Amino acid sequence: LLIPKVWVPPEDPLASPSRLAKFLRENGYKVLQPRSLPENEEYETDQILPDLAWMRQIEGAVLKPTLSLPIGDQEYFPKYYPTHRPSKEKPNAYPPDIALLKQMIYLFLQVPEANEGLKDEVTLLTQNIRDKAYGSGTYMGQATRLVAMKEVATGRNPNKDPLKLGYTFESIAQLLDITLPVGPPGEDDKPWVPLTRVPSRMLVLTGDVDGDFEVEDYLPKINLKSSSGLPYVGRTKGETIGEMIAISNQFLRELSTLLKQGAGTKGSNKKKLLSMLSDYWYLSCGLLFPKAERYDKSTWLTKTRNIWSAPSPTHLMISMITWPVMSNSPNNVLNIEGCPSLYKFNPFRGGLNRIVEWILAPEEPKALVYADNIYIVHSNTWYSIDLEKGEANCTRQHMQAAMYYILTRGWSDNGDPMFNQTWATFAMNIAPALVVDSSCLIMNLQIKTYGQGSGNAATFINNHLLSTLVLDQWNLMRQPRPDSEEFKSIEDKLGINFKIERSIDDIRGKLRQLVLLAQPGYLSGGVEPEQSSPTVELDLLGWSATYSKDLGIYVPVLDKERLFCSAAYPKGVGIEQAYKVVRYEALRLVGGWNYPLLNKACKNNAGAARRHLEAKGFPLDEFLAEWSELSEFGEAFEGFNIKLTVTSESLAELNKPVPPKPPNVNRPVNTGGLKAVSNALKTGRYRNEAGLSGLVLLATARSRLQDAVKAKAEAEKLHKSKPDDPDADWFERSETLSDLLEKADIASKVAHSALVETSDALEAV
Repeated sequence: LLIPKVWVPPEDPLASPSRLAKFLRENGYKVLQPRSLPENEEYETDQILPDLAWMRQIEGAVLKPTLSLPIGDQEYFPKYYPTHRPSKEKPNAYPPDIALLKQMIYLFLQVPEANEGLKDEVTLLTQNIRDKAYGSGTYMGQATRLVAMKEVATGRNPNKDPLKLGYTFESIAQLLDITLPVGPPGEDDKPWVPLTRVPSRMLVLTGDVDGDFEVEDYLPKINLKSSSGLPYVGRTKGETIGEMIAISNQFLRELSTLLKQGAGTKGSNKKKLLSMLSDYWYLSCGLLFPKAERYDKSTWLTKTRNIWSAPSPTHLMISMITWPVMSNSPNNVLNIEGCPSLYKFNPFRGGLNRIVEWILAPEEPKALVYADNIYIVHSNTWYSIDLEKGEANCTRQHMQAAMYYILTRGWSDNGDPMFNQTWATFAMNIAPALVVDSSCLIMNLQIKTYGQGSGNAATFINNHLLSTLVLDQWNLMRQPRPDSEEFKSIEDKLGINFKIERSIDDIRGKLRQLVLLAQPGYLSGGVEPEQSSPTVELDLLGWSATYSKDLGIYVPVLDKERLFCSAAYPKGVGIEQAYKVVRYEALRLVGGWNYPLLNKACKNNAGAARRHLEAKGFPLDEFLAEWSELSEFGEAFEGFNIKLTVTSESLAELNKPVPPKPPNVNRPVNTGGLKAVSNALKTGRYRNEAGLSGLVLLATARSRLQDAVKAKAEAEKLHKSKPDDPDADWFERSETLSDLLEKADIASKVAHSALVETSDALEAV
């Protein structure tokens, strides 16, 4: 067929609890004993959050006059039933862009003579339209995916505790000092508030509502349109802002109280604390949300990606630790010598050109890193590497090391903790157990989660941590070539699975050739293309490279396959026409501009829309005001404040080099790169760059869940012990502190750390 007929998705074989459980059970996938939680009861908002009563008596008061709290007398087992689209019954959910296809075939037929290079565009669009389908897959797909994750975390190459492999909290932190340099929160004459308050206290007021206006919001960024999570299935975070704040407050207040319990009390304080955690088990159970993607039709029943939708309170709590720090750490390879991070990289404004120049540089082997993505240049070959199902490789202690790193580097003033023991206990011994190796909810089944829940506030940091460790092992092996057995052996050493998704030989040569063979187009002569200009499909965070004669630099082009995959299946008065303009112009702007047929087709299809909206008086201009929020590609143009239009001028404006943002860090990163630090740390002799803060957190992690306050004290003492150079040797202060902890008998037993106690409590039935 020239134009494929509508596709009817096969029937979902696991669309019922009985079938799903059977499948999981026969694949050795752990199903937990179900837990129940209190029904939600109505409550006066000003009664629960009296300190925020002011927010409701104003315009833009997201706080409802009442709150639904999980504190009712009767309990219930929660259920989550995701709607999958399209489906055998309603297969018309997300239609292929057949109009675009017809237009392209028409343009090709219009071209006198013939050109196989132009035909390839329709051939590729066609292939995508029949091989793929955009949607949320099926239960069978989510489930099959899950046993794959368990397989990554278990079996072939079982996950490993980095701490039992020779790494230490500080050891991993000095690798991240380079790999993911971080700065303090705020970054102003008037910084950020310390981690010592309950979330509602992050909202401060000045203007008495009678004066004028003045509110200080220190709460993290939150997607109001995303799911609220376990406590409130069927609701958005935006509809549960109050309850999200109230539950976090209550949870943090009880934790504090339980940590300040007096000794010599009727009953064990241990059980009281563990019971409180059990009552909050739902904070460790994410909704198994089916991620809408353009999947392969042949894979509809065997592969659907899942999003571990974290419960609002857990997400808010963890974000109060990570976001303030991370959002102020635009530190990467473009603004810090020796830094392999691509953290807040953007290919536009000269971004891509710098990466290419970094590749061209003769130095090698070298590496770039971004979460679970690793890019290595070795023997003049470019290797795009992916951790295999990254998240499933994560261990509770990996995240613990991540929280340590973030607190010691982001919440510490010259070694001085900027957090109380409540937060230290949460960050080091609660949060890791809540979102890693905890559980999830699908249908009415409470199921195990292997590895970290893809979606928890720290999934990026945790994945970046994992890649960082393989880079460390790579360095210690003298940087073998990625295709070697030596490189692969890193898998067994860290228990982390990975694979090469792409390889490009003679990369410097091919990159230089882009200059020589650039074809005329919007960025080379300022004309409508007739032939696509060559590129190098780096897939650098989704981007390819091509040369611009007009700007004299390399500019980005969206990876060919991704561009045509999106073109084949668009995502979710005359609003329909307005969106088509966004769809078509965005496709061009992001890379379509470099492909003759696609470009002209989107250009024409978009043109018609503008005209139709014109002969309707539609205020298109006011509509596209913040178009970045209406496009699947908007994330790339957010902080650019540009007009949605594709011309040689606009594209030139978009790629015109701009100076890199200044880095924000404490101690100047080892300019010698990761392998300098890798070789150093291997010695076993390194300083405690975390200072007192590091000792406090190490003490908190090695002590009983209940002895957080004492754990800190033993740390403060030990720090004063060596007055001249206390942070001289980490392994020293470590072995010492362990003795002190055991002397005070607050040191947890070998196989029963605070983390394990918490994980068992959350599961306890």
